[PDB]
Amino acid sequence: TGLCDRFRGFYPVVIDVETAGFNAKTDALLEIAAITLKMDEQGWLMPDTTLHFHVEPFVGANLQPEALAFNGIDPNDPDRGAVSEYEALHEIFKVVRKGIKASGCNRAIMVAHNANFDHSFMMAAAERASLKRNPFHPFATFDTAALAGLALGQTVLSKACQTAGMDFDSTQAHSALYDTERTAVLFCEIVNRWKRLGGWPLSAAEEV
Amino acid sequence: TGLCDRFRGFYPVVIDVETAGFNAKTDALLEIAAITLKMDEQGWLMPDTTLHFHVEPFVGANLQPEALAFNGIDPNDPDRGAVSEYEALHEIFKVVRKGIKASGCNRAIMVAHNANFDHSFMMAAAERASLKRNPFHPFATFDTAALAGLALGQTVLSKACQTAGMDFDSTQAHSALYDTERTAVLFCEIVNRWKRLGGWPLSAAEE
Ligand SMILES: [Co+2]
Ligand SMILES: [Mg+2]
Ligand SMILES: [Mg+2]
Repeated sequence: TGLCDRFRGFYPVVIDVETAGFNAKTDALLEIAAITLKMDEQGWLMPDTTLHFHVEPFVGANLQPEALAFNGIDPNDPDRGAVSEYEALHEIFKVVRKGIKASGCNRAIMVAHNANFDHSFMMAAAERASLKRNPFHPFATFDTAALAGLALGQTVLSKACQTAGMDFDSTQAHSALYDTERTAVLFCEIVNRWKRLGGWPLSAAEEV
Repeated sequence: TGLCDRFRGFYPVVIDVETAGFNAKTDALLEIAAITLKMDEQGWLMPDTTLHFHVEPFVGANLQPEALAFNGIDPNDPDRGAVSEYEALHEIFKVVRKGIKASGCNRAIMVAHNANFDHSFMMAAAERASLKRNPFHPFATFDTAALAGLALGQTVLSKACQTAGMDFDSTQAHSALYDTERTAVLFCEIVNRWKRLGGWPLSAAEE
């Protein structure tokens, strides 16, 4: 049916984040990717709009060396094409509000791998940027680590995609955009496979 | 069909908490329940061991009157048979570790509704109590809100249970033990139906 019927009004948005640490309050946000979803007329789920940004560290932001050493990001590189947290989120929020309205959903829910990590950073940044009318649910998320745990028996993203028959280039694992895309395809695959096997809608199982 | 094979070695333990606020760092833990799971020979999932505790507020803990008014808990009632965070968690960890070894798993993962909330409160209590060798994964969880969203198109615990054909008594919604048992049955129902519809194991579909 309609996307608005699938998750009780929740407009699922796949989000990934790269950072300069583990602490959403103190550490900088360096990258964020966003992929909205849409359902065709037969009720199949698929990626809709894709956004991605290199993000400037907020003034007073801490930068953990090990974080940089891990994700390989150097915030001081002038060729980053980085934008402010406000600019990135404002563009993502705009697209999301559009989708919510167009789809007849009541609000957005973040889809992410170990979602709380990405949720905490995005929400913190939005707060720093004084963003109004944050379309996202304040604490609800769709953790694909848990979903993949159920659907595929794997909780690590790369193994989940592999087990799902998807490609995964560890070469791009530190890229917010790449992770977001793989996670969007993964999530869509998990949901669609549920419908395919007659798990959805709930009346399908008996109508045979 | 082994539990240790179902979630790449993760030992799913259902957990629910009742609190005196929204902040895990500052607010008191008041209730905690724990339900380990087990798989039969055919690989069906079901509740195993059940634990439940009323918890003493750690000394120096804040207590939001809004929270107390909501959950109906009176931490000052001497008849609530409370125990320290150490007592409670130490007992759960003991039971959990035994389950992990007996099932051949390697680590425990918390199963909770909006799991981050309970995870953060349990982990914070564990730190306050200086518990050693916490068997739970430090950030991974199985949020039943998201799983029910997938399996049942519902994210609210009560509505998710109803949609799944389970009973839900609002009268008991403020009890950690009750929420934990309902959530455990929900999680099992979700895992079991995925298997029964041919979703698991992965090879089943082509058989
Ligand atoms: Co660059
Ligand atoms: Mg990530
Ligand atoms: Mg709860």
